[PDB]
Amino acid sequence: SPVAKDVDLEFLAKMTNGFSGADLTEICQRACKLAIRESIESEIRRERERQTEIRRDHFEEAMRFARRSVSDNDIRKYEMFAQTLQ
Amino acid sequence: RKQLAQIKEMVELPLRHPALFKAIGVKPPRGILLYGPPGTGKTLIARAVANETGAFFFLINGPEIMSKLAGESESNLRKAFEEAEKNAPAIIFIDELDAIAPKREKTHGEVERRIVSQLLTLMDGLKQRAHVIVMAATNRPNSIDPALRRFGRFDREVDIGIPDATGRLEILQIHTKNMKLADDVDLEQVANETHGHVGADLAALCSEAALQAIRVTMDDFRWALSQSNPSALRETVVEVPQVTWEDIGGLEDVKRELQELVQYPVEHPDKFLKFGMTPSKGVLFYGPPGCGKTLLAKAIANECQANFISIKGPELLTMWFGESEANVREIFDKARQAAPCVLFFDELDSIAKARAADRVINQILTEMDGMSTKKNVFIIGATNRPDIIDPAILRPGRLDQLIYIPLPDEKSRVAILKANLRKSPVAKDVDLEFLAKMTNGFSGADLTEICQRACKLAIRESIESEIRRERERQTEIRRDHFEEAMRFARRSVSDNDIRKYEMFAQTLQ
Amino acid sequence: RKQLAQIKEMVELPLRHPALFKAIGVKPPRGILLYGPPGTGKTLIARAVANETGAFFFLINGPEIMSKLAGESESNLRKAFEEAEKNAPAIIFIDELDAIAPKREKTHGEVERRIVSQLLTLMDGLKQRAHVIVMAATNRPNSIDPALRRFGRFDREVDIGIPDATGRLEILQIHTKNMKLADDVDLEQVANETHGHVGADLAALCSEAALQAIRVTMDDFRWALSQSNPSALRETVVEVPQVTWEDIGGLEDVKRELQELVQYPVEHPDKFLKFGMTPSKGVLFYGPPGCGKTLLAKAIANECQANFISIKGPELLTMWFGESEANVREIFDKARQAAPCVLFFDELDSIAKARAADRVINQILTEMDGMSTKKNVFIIGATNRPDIIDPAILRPGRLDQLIYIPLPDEKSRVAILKANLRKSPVAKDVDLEFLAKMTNGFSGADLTEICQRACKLAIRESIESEIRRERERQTEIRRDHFEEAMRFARRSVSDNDIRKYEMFAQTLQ
Ligand SMILES: Cc1cc2c(C(N)=O)cccc2n1-c1nc2c(c(NCc3ccccc3)n1)COCC2
Ligand SMILES: Cc1cc2c(C(N)=O)cccc2n1-c1nc2c(c(NCc3ccccc3)n1)COCC2
Repeated sequence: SPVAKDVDLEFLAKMTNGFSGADLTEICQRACKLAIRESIESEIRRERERQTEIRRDHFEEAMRFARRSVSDNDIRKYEMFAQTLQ
Repeated sequence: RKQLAQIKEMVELPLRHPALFKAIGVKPPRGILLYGPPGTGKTLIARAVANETGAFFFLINGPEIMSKLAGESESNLRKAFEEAEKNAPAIIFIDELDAIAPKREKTHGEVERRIVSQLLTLMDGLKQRAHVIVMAATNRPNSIDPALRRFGRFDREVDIGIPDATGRLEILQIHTKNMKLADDVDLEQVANETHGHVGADLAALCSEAALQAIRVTMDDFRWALSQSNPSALRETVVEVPQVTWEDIGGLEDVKRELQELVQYPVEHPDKFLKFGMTPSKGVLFYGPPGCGKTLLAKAIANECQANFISIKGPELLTMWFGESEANVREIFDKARQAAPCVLFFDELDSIAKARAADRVINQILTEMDGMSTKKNVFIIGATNRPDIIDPAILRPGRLDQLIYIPLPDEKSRVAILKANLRKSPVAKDVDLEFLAKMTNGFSGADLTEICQRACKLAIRESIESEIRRERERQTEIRRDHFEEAMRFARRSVSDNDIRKYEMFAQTLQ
Repeated sequence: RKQLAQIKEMVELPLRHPALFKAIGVKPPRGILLYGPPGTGKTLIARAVANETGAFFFLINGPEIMSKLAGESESNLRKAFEEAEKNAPAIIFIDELDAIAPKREKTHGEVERRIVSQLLTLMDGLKQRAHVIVMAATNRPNSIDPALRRFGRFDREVDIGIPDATGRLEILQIHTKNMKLADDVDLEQVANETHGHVGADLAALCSEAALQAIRVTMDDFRWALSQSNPSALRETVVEVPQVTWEDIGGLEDVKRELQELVQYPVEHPDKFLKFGMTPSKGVLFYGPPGCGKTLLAKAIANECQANFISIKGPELLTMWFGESEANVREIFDKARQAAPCVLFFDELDSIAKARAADRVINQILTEMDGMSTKKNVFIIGATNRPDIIDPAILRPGRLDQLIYIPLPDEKSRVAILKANLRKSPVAKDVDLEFLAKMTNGFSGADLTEICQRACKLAIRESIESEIRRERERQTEIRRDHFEEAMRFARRSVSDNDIRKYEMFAQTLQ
C-alpha cells in the first residue's frame, strides 16, 4: 500500500489499547476505502472539469468510527478461565 | 453581617418607621422566628438587632418560664409582654421557644396547653400600633406547635444554618483577635477544614487550640481540630459551591444545555417572561458512575451564583426504610427557603433500586408538583440507571430534561488529573496528556485511583527512604511513579455499559 | 490516674487559673459530664478531682432530689447551686443525673419537666466568672435529656468505661493491700481473667475471696471468680489490643498494605499532609473463615497504639431483627470519642446475608459519610463473602481498600500452633514445621482443632492413668499425641472456595 511516513504507527499502537487485530484491520480498510473514494471521486471530478498515497488524515478519519472488538467482560472471562482452567 | 441585614429589613422599618406601612395600608411582621442548630448565637443576633435598631429588649429564657410553678409561668409571660409593650420600640426574644411551646401531643399534661394558649393570646394581643416585635429561637420549625406559625403569630421565619468557609473564617478571626496567633497559623485553612462546625464548635476549637499551646501555633489548631466533635456534621449544608465551569474542562454540550435549562431563566428572565414559555422544573443526570454528576450540578449553581443541596441516597434509604417520607416536605421547605438553589438528589434510583417507597420518590413528586414554578429552585436527579427510576419522575413538569453525563473527555481527563493532584508536588515531566490519551474509556474514578496509587507509591518511597536514612544515620512525584501506578489501574466502565447508556440514551429519546 | 489527668486538664486550669482564658478571649467548660456503667466510682473520682484541685464539692444525689415533694426538689437544686456559687472554686457533682433529667417523653407528668427546666435555668445561670463547674453521672449519654448536651450546659463528655487488665490489676491491688494475701496468689492472673468486671465487681470478688478464705489463697480468688457475675459483660470493650505484628508471623503483604493504609497517616502525618492526598477511610478483610481477620485488625491497632472495637455480627443481627439502627450512631460516637481507634465490623455480610437492613448496613454508610476524615478512626469490614456486601460499602470514601486475607503461610501456621499451644506442656520432639508442611491448605481452625484434639488426648491419657493409679493404689504433650490427633483432622476450606476468592480477588479488581 502507499503509506507516507507521517503515518506513525505507534500513535496507532497507543490509541488502540484493547483492540483486536480485526479492529486494526477495519481501521486500515476504512482508511484505504476513504483513500480510494477520495481518489476516484477526484479523478471523476477531474474528468467532469476536463470536459468544461494514504496519510494520517485518512487514518484519524477512519478511527473516528472504529471499534474495540472485545469487551473487558470477555477478556476478564478468559483471564478467569485462564487462571481456573489452570 | 449579611444575616443581620435581612432581620433589620424585617424589623427596623416597622419598629422605627412604622407610620408608612400603617398609612400605605399594610401590616408589619409581628412574629419573626429565627431557627437553626445550637451554637449559632441567635440570642447575640437578637440583641445585636435590638441595639442596632434602638429598641428595648426582653429575653424569655424558655427553661426559666417552664421552671416556674404553673401560673407564675403565664404570669411571667404576661409580665414580660406588658413590660415590653410599655417600653416600645420593643423586641421580645424567646430563647428555646420549643420549651414552652412544643409539638403539642408531646405534652402529657394540661398546664403546658394553658401556657402555650397564653403565649398564643399574648401573640394575638399585640398591635403594630404598640411597636412590638417578637423574635424566637429553635433548632427547626418542626419543633414548635404549628398554631404558632399561624399568620397572626410567627409568620416570618429565618434560617441561621451552618456557616460556610467565610463565616467560619470571620468567627475564627473574631474569637482569635485576642490570641498569641503565630505566623505559621492559617485561619482560612482551618475555616476550610472546619466542616460541620458552628460558632460554638469554632469557639471551643480556638479554646482547645489556646489550652494546648498554654501547655498558639498551627500545630495546636490542627490538634484541636483532631480533638473537636462538631454538632452540625449531621445538618444538611446549604452553600453556593465554588467549582467554576472552567474547573470542569470539556463536557460542553452539557454546560450549554444546563445553561439553557437553569442559567438563562435566572440570568435573563426578561426573555423567558417575553417569549412566555416557563422554565424546566428540573433535570436528570444519568450515565456511568465514574463522573462528577455532583460537580456539574455544583458548577451550574456556582455559574448561576445559586445555592446547592446534596441529598445523598443514604438519606433517601434512611427515609424509606424508616418511612419518614415526611422529611421530604422539610427538605423542599429548606430548599424553597434557601432560594435560589439546586436541590440535587444523588442516586435517585436508591429507593426504587434497593428492592412507603415509591412514596418517598412520590413525596418528591407531590413536592415537585406543589412547589411554585416561579421560585427559582432547580432540582437535579442523579443516577446511573435511567431504567429504574419511577418514570413518573420523567413525566414533563418534573424531571423533564434528561441529560447523558458521559465519560470524561481529554480536556476533562486533564481537568480531573489536575483536580486530583491540585495540592501535590508534581514535576513538569508529568505531562498529563500522555495520561489523557492512555486513559481513553476511563472514568474519573480510574484517573483518581491512578493519582492516589502514584501518591501512595511516592509516600511509600519517601518514608521508607527516610526510615532507611534513620537506620543508615544510626551506623516530589514524577511519571516514574505514574506509569508505575498505571501498571495496575482499571478502565472502570465496560463497553457493554456505555453501549447500554448509548442505547438507553437513543431509545430513552 | 490517666483518667484524672484529663478531668484535671478540663477542670483545674479554668477553676483555679481562670483569668487567662477570660483574658485570652475564650470560655472554660461549665458542664463536664462523666458517664459509663455503674461500679466505676465516678463519685470517688469527682471528689478526688475536687480535693486535688482544691475546690468546694457539692453532691446532688438524684434520687434524693427526686424523693422530695414537688417544689422542694427545685428548692434543693437552687439551694445547692447558690451554696456552691457562694463557696467557689466549686464543683457541683450530680450523681445519677438521668434520675432528675431523663429522656423526657418517659415523663408521665409535668413536675419532672419543671424540675429539669429548673436544672437547665440553673445550668444557664452560672458564669465562668462565678468559678463553678458542674460534673454529672450516668450510664450512657443516651439516658439524659439532649437539651442538657446543649453547648450552654453539659458540653464536654468523658467516658469511664470498663477498666482493662492494668486498671483491674490496680483496683485489685488497691482493694487487697489490706488482705492476708498468700504467695501463690497472683493478682495479674485474676486481672487478666476478669473480663467484664468493674471496680465494684472486683471489690465484690476480693470480698468473696476474703469470706471464703475466712471460712487468702489463689484457690479462694479463683472460686470467687467462679462465683462472680460481672455487670459489664454486656458493654462494648474498648482497649488497645496486645497482639504484636510479630505475633502474626508471615502474612506480610497485608502487614505492609495495612501499614500504608492505617499506620503511615497516624505515624508520619507530616507526609500525608505534604503530598496532600488524604488517607483511606477504611478497609475490607475478606477471605476464608479460618483465619485471624480479627487478629490482623487488632495487630494494626496494636502497631499504631490505637484502640480497637469489635462489633460481632450478632450485634448487627440484633440491630436488624430489632430495627435498632439508631445504635450504629451510638457505636460510631463511641469510636469517635475513643479516637484513635479501629472500628472492626465482623461478618459485615450478616445483615445482607441473613435474608431496616441495608439500612443497618446503610446507617454504617451515613455514619462513615458523616464521620470527619481527620479524626483518626479506621474502620475494618470483615467477611468471607465480598460477593454479598452491599457494594455501596465498597464505593470510594467508605471501604475503599479490599484486602484478601488468605490462608495462613508456614510461618503463620507455626505462629498459630504457637498461639494455640502458648500455655501448655510441649516437649521439644514436637517440631512444628513437620506440622507446617503437613498442613498446607489448612485454616487456623484446623491447626487449632489439631492442637485441641491433641490436648484432649493428653488430658484423657493423664486422668485415665491417674484414676487407674487410684484403682491400682487401692489393691507433657508429644508428637505421639499430635500425629494421633491429625489422624482425624480436616482441611477446612476446599480448593473450590479458595479458587472462588482467587477469582473474586482478581475480578473484584
Ligand atoms: C478530584 C475528582 C475526582 C473525580 C471523580 C472520581 N471518579 O473520583 C469523578 C469526577 C470528577 C472528579 N474530581 C474532580 N474534582 C474537581 C474537578 C474535576 N474536574 C472537572 C470535571 C468534573 C467532572 C467531569 C468532568 C470534568 N474533577 C473540578 O475542580 C474541583 C473539583
Ligand atoms: C489462637 C488462634 C486461633 C486462630 C485461628 C483459629 N481459627 O483457630 C485462626 C488464625 C489465628 C489464630 N490464633 C492465633 N492467635 C494469636 C496469634 C496467632 N498467630 C499468628 C496469626 C494470627 C492471625 C492469622 C494468622 C496468623 N494465631 C498470635 O499471638 C496472639 C494470638
